[PDB]
Amino acid sequence: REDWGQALRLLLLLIEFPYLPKHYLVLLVAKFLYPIFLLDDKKLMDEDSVATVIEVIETKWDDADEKSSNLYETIIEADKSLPSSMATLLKNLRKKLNFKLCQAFM
Amino acid sequence: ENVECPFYLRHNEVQEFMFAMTLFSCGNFDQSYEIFQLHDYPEAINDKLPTFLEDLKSENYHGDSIWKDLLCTFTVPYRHSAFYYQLSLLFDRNNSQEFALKCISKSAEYSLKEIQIEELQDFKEKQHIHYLNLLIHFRMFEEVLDVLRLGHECLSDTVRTNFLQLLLQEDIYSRDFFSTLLRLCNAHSDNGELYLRTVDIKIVDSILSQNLRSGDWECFKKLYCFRMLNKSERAAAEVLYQYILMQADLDVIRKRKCYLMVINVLSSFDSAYDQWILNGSKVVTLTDLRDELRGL
Amino acid sequence: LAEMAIVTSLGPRLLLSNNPVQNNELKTLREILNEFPDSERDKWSVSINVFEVYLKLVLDNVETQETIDSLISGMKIFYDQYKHCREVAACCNVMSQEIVSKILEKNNPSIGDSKAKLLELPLGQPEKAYLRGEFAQDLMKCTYKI
Repeated sequence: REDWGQALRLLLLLIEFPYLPKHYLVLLVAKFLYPIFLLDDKKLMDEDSVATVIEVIETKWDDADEKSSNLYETIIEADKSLPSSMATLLKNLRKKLNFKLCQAFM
Repeated sequence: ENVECPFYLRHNEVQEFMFAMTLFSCGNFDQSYEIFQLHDYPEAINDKLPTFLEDLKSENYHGDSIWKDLLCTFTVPYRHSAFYYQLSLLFDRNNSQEFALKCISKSAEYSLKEIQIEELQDFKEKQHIHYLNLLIHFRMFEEVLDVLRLGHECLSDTVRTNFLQLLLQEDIYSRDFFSTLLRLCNAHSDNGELYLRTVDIKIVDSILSQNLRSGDWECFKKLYCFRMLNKSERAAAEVLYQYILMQADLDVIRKRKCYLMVINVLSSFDSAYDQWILNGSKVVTLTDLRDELRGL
Repeated sequence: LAEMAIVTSLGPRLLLSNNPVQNNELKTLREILNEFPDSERDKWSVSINVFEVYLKLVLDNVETQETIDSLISGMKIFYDQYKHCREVAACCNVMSQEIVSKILEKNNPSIGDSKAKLLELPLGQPEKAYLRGEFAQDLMKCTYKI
């Protein structure tokens, strides 16, 4: 409905519930959050708004399971839209975050 | 109405000058500009001109005249450039900055050609200064940037320091200017370059530290975004880090936010010498930084 | 033994905390090797020596192309075993910033090979971005005057 502002809001609300452990998180970011909403710039962020985003990644997402990481990678290869290594995915997120942030302050 | 319109002699020296001023004082600055575009007089009619204007061409007239200054540029060997400049000065003074802005663009085109024609350096500075003012007045800040930048053989870098200081240090100007500059950096950041040269970068970088004086977040954020866009990110984190340290009147929640950004930026670098920020002269590790957020 | 205590346990503080403005601490480093044996110099200097060639080139201004090369090739090795020792690593970056700066300051020889030299001595985060940035502006300035 091209109500991209509110679309983001509902997805965030669902993720905040701590019943997701690390693989019902891997699925969401590659399907929705990263390709649709953070590859496109259209949002003004600031130092704190970026920080909070830093909090979510560091605490609750990353694969600790060896099978989960190897599986995410095969899936990434078949359908490419996100950096293949996930320590290069750390880098790529930070850069998009920093664009949003810069644009508010200029 | 009575003189310069029934008795316009077309491409005659006398009726061209008389008309051209008369329209100008009647506030038709567009029509005056049209007349100099029907002949650029230093070439078309050369520098021979009437006895009473000759007095103006020199300093042998002692009354009221601002057009005096326009006759003066028929003595100089950079005569095309000087002429148009004088027209720029004239328009700006009677408040018709649009038409001044037209004149100095031609004046500048003329100055660049006239570098194989002998043209004084002191002249050049003042002429280019006049151009920057017009652009600043309408706030067309993109063009201000080009003229300084490519114009290092036109000005001294110190006069340039003042101009960037003026827009950086004046609040009337600072938000609108900073935004125009940083947009252009971002476009070029993408491309593999910097929009600015390294000489320009340090002049600005210096101008923004004057602000800092007792910490203060706003001072820091301006120097932080500056560092961020020139891909000086490691150094951008050092500026963040100081906000934390320099103030002990910050809330725990304020501190925690800064640490997170400093932690994340170094951890996205994966090297052996970009895993630290410098605090003074003391090496502060990524491990020590994380412990500092954990200690909160 | 005393070579080992500045290079394997705590990088010189006369090349880290030294003030760059007048370089007063940096030349204390230099002068106290003039108080330490020079009658038997080339048997105990191999970490300390890198410091010596560095100091003569920058302090006393002995800018020779050969001198520059000798230090850079040696300093690649040197960087390659104490880029992971604490403190020492942070000092190497200072050294590199100084040498790069010093070449413009005496006239850049502007040959292919010395362009090469600048990149063969390790660079920082702002530096690699600056070079690419400046080279397009410089081209622009040339085409500027009619």
